[PDB]
Amino acid sequence: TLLNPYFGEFGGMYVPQILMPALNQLEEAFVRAQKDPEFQAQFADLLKNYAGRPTALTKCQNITAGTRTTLYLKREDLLHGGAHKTNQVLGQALLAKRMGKSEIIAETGAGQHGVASALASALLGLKCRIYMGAKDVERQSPNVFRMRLMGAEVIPVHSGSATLKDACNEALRDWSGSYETAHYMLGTAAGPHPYPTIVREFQRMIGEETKAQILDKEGRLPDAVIACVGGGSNAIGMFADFINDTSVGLIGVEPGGHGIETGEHGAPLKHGRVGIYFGMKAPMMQTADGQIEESYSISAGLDFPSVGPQHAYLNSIGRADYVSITDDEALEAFKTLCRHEGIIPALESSHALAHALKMMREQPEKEQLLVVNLSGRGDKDIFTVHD
Amino acid sequence: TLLNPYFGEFGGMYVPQILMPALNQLEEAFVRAQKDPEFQAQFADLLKNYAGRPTALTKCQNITAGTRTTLYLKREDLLHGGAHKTNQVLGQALLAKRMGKSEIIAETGAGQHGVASALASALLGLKCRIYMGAKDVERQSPNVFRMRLMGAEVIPVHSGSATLKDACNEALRDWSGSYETAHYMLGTAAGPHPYPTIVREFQRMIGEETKAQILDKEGRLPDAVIACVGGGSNAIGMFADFINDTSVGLIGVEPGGHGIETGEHGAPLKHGRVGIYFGMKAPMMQTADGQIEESYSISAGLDFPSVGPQHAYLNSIGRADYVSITDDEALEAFKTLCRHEGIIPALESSHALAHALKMMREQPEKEQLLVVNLSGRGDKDIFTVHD
Amino acid sequence: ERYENLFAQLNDRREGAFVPFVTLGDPGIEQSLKIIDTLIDAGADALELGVPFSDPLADGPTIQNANLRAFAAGVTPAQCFEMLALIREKHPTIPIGLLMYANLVFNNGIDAFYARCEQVGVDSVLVADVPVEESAPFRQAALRHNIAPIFICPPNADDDLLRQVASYGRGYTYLLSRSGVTGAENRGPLHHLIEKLKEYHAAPALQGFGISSPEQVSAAVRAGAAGAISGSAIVKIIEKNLASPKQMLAELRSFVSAMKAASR
Amino acid sequence: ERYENLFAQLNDRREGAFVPFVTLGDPGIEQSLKIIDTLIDAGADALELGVPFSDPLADGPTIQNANLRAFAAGVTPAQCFEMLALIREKHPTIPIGLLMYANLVFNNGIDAFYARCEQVGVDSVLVADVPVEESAPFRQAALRHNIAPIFICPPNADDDLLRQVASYGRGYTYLLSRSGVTGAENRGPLHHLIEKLKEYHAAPALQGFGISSPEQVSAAVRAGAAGAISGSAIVKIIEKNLASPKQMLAELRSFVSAMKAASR
Ligand SMILES: Nc1ccccc1SCCCCP(=O)(O)O
Ligand SMILES: Nc1ccccc1SCCCCP(=O)(O)O
Ligand SMILES: *Cc1c(COP(=O)(O)O)cnc(C)c1O
Ligand SMILES: *Cc1c(COP(=O)(O)O)cnc(C)c1O
Ligand code: NA
Ligand code: NA
Repeated sequence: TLLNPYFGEFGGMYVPQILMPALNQLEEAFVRAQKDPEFQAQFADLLKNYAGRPTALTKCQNITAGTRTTLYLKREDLLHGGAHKTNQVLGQALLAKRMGKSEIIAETGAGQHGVASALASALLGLKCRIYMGAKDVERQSPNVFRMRLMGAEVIPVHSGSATLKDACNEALRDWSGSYETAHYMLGTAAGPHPYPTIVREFQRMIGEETKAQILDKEGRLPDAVIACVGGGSNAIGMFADFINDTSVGLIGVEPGGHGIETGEHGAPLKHGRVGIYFGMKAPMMQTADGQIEESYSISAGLDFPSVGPQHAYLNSIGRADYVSITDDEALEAFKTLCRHEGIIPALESSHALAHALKMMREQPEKEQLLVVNLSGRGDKDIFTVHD
Repeated sequence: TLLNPYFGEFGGMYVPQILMPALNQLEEAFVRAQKDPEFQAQFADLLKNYAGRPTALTKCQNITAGTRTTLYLKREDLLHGGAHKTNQVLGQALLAKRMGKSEIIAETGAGQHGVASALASALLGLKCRIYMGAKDVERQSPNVFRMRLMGAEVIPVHSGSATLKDACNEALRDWSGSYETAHYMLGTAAGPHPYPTIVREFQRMIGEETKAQILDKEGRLPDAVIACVGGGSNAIGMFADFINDTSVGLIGVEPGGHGIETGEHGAPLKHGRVGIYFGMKAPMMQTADGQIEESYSISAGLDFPSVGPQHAYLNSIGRADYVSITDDEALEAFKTLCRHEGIIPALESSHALAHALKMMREQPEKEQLLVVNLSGRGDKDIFTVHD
Repeated sequence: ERYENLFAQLNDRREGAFVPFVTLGDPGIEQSLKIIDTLIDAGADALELGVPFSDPLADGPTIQNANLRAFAAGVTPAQCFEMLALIREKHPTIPIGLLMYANLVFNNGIDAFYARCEQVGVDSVLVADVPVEESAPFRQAALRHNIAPIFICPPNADDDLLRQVASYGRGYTYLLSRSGVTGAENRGPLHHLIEKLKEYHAAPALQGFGISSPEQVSAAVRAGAAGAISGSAIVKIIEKNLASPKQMLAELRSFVSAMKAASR
Repeated sequence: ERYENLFAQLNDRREGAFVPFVTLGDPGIEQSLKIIDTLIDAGADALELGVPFSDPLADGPTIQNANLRAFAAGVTPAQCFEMLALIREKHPTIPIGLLMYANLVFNNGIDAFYARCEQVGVDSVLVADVPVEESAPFRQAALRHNIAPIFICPPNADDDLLRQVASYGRGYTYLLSRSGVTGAENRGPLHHLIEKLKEYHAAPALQGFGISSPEQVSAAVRAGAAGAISGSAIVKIIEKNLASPKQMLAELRSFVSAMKAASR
């Protein structure tokens, strides 16, 4: 390979021999694209004039009144599609086109990656094939219909536990016999190399914009940037430009579900075991036997039963810190931002806010400059929180 | 008054004597604010760092392939809250605060003005009272809950036809006995002066940004700007900066419902009769007796049974042109933008797109530079269009 | 000059005027006609009649339902003027004022609406949603057809409004007891406004809004007002006895007797 | 050196090897053991056994359900090795290969997993989701415990992959007939790859994927392959006769007899 497939112990290319040429191909296309000023301007144009880049950095004043915390929110909820996922698929879709590919294969749980993959393809003239576990299809009528209305073919996977897990399986299964004409648009900063590196690189805007934004508004870098961690794409996009800035804390937040103690969570990086799955070596929701388990969370979007290898690596060397937030805690941060700031946050992002809210409340007298990545809009969750 | 309450024959201040001081007060607060660089920077800051200003201007290439039409879309769907309505309420809320007021009264049909009024108040520490006709409350569970979660009090109006009409009635009724501490945040560019002028002025960004944007991307002003017309705020915001540009066509689109012929429409400016209602002299959905009628449309947001006086005036002098689009036509433009552009438009805005689509299709060989105001997001309508 | 005579006559009797309000056609045309005759027979000095509108934005719940009941009965503006002609044919001297909303008078021409009033025998017209600032055409049309344009003098009025109301108004000045809408639910120091209005040769002032008790009209008269207008208190009796028309009349009678006596 | 001997023996008979595949514990442990004995009795030269995994990403619908049925029966990896020991205790010379997924072998240590294989008498192990690029630790662990690391040679392989597979692999080279996943649903010119592999002293090649007819295995042998692996065609018979275990065996017998005969 042209690049390192590992982040210390984590990462790799654990796919059947048959998909290896499809991974080496993708990698070269990325190294080339990355050095291509013509690709760079095409991607910057789409991000800007089509997606809404650059997104806002909002100072939340009402929320932090009566404390020494100054909180800002990277407004990825204002991006087209309502989530940071859009940045990614645009760049991956152009990569598919650069590769002469004219077909897209996608994986989706909550529906968000599917909707973003579907919109990118509609815009770029790619034919879109999307895979969703039957349990999620029934569970996500709105997103399924949104996907279909965008010209995408939605295929339910009744195999296994019929969720993200098995969807990711049918995707690779399909990709093994179609990589020659189709590109598999993986939805997070995980999976086999070159995906964890590609997704980061295509989500880097977030952190890069935040740095310039905070330097403008405050003349200082933040004390810490916080982001939820489902598979790791929005988090890594926030972290990236700040990794070499050792004075800036990187905090990833994993779902705690009903409580870590209950075993009803989606916190593999911190409370799971390292295993090998989905073409990767990474922490995992595993049984004692090594059978893959499901991740639980009030927010469907944080259901990836694993986590990106770069996070596992940053955690191990002490560069980044990972914590967890329960459902009730995320529900509280959700409710709070609605009432004091007038912003409806995704329950996914609510886990991130909830932690910053804790950092504040537990130590109201600590001077602190915080930036939470509001990776998405919460209109989606109005019904869930309602019931 | 300090300003002219009329646009030719249209406009006025048709409110009971009791509300006149509340209207003169508001007007002075506006003339002052307008000249206030400190108010101007406060409003520009909120629009930018909180709302998402400036919004994108997207060239729709796939949609116009095979014709001589170059179409752009003013992306008001990317604004916080998902509609242009947000610009307005922010400036009106600061005006309330400038007036020492700490309470907001609001009117809502589809729910969009209510959600925007509720978010503005949450951000600016104003207490929000919202009025919604019972038929709309039952019809709009998602927006009602969104409003309540934002700390707003929602009050159903069982009087009359229990819709926008009667809601607007309870608002003024309340305002007569509370104008001293409360500000009535009217949701469109209609009603008694100074509202049609205020709303325009606070929606002007749209057109101003579009002009600069088109001059950048194309080095030319458009041949025509198109926008749907419910009460007239998004349309007038688009038109404003282009009124003195006589080479630019201004096209307002009114809902045609099931067909003008059926009498099942919401097209008062073109197929209604001038009357006096809601503190205004303007075209109206009226019975032969002068009783106020309801406007019909597939899109709930275009249900205002009247229209702004400036539009009626621009129409009369020939400066602007108004047309109508039926439900099936709007449904078609909705479907088309989803599939060829990957953008889910509000059914409100779909009426605007549908007309530009006609302008293209009917005369594919006509060279044309068009700009459609995509006043809002369509996630809201995924269910409606589905059924 | 129906108001001219009533007030001159009431003054010779050192009396105050009691003017009840009702919606034409509430609960039905025939019962409404019957109500109005009972109102007159029990002692009302003048009448304030509302024609059913779809958007009474200056009215509280009591009258909102009066409009709803009238509508439910199929009452139209045409049917109202028909009703007004019969009332005038029956009662020659009692002043008749109409409570109107702008659209209903602008609908088929402003001029044409006032000619109809003159034809029917109406004496005054108050357009609830037209301030002095916007009354030019209504005032002009009224005067031209010997109809008195009624202007509302709010409790917060400044010298300029007062001087305006005095100059334009005719018949009687509608003194607003309160802010808000029409409602017996809430009550409402009009001394200065009444002296000022008298100072500017304004039409005799009639206090309206919240007036629902005998003590309230005597208080109105003591302050210097020529009378009091009461609506929701009357309409509430109609609302109360929908299932007993006969009971409605007898109860309407007792109330307006108590009310008229309090102005003597 | 179980594979060494089988191939040497098969060559002296100018014969091809027929190797069926099944999932351990499908449809039940006891019936699965019975199936495997029938497979051997009817003529299978070697065995390819899969231990139930929750995410078989290189398997088509037929085997996906074999895993689902095995899971539904409560079969675990521990239960599998138990099954393997009995099979070896019963059949001393037949080569036994395991179809494994990475996590199941990395779970409790890679080294420890291969020691278990040696203990149980397993001969080879193919980890479906580990390419040569990532096989270092698996290869090393296998060799150390006298287990042959099986490598997949895809139809699109370049000289470098071929030279790699030949050097690292042992027992037999898994020649991929097709692209895609395991499925009898679709069929699949391996002449050059087989000559090249023979050129590089690779382990005898066994063709797998899509092989479901007698004619397919004779064709495999004619091209220069030492044999053929067939799975979905076998598993489809188990799937077919779930309600008739006895019928399952008799049908499994006829199929593998037809298949073995075609390699002679
Ligand atoms: N209806 C109305 C509305 C605006 C201005 C005058 C009137 S007429 C008299 C109304 C009296 C009703 P109430 O006694 O409850 O206050
Ligand atoms: N199961 C499996 C998966 C990947 C690599 C080898 C095997 S073992 C033999 C499978 C044969 C199944 P089929 O004959 O349907 O193609
Ligand atoms: C898609 C989704 C996620 C999960 O994110 P990763 O960034 O890959 O961890 C988080 N937030 C939102 C809003 C999402 O839609
Ligand atoms: C609120 C609403 C409208 C109706 O608009 P006016 O601009 O006042 O005519 C139109 N479009 C959208 C998206 C809306 O939400
Ligand atoms: Na996870
Ligand atoms: Na309208």
